[PDB]
Amino acid sequence: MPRIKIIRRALKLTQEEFSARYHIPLGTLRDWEQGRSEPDQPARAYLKIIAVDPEGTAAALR
Amino acid sequence: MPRIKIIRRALKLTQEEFSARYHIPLGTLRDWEQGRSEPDQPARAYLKIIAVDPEGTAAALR
Amino acid sequence: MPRIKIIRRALKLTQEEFSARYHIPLGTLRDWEQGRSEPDQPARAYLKIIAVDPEGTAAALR
Amino acid sequence: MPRIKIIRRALKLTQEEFSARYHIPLGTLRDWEQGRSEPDQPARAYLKIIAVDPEGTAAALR
Repeated sequence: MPRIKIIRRALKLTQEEFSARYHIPLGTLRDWEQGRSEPDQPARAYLKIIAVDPEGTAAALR
Repeated sequence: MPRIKIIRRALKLTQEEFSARYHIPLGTLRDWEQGRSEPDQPARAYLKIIAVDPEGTAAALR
Repeated sequence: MPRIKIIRRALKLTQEEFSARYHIPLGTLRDWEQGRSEPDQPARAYLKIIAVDPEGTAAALR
Repeated sequence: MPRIKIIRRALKLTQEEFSARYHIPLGTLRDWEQGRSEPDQPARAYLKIIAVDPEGTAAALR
């Protein structure tokens, strides 16, 4: 399974919640989770930061 | 000036250095800095995290 | 309304059909149609070609 | 070599010319040609249309 889907489920967030908390448009989140497309390089780097620090990342965006 | 260019200069990094440290392909970094295109939503969110924590972000990617 | 939604409805295609015919991942099509994100420069150019020649474009991709 | 670089050289266009004619930001064109990143799905579809009809495509954008 795609890394974003692993990370989101491990944080116990719905797609809607993860989309709003981390500023990833919901359709593209769904594309990534379904294998319809893949995150580009800055997005992969961003997903790694979310994984390392989900709370710090979420707080920085608020 | 574009936010990425502000952030990079404030960190005293060349385009090459910033590109490698933060996993943003060099041509697209240059496009953003020159106003030839603009970062999408996940990229803007990512740039905000870099700005809030440049060292933590860089370390997480290593 | 977003240009892609105009074009798709004018061609009488569902989101699924338009996505498969024109190789635009379905989630991002939905993001564009709902105003959750906007097509980047190559995508806007591509949408203009689809609009000018929907059949020629579709045939070229097959 | 990347498809975009093949297509551009076969059309005898410089990077600048190809960028302006086909509305692909110059830095990202350079990233694609150098293997620093790869075109997403709508961009690949678009490049195929350019390849099939370079003149029709260019004219449609004017």
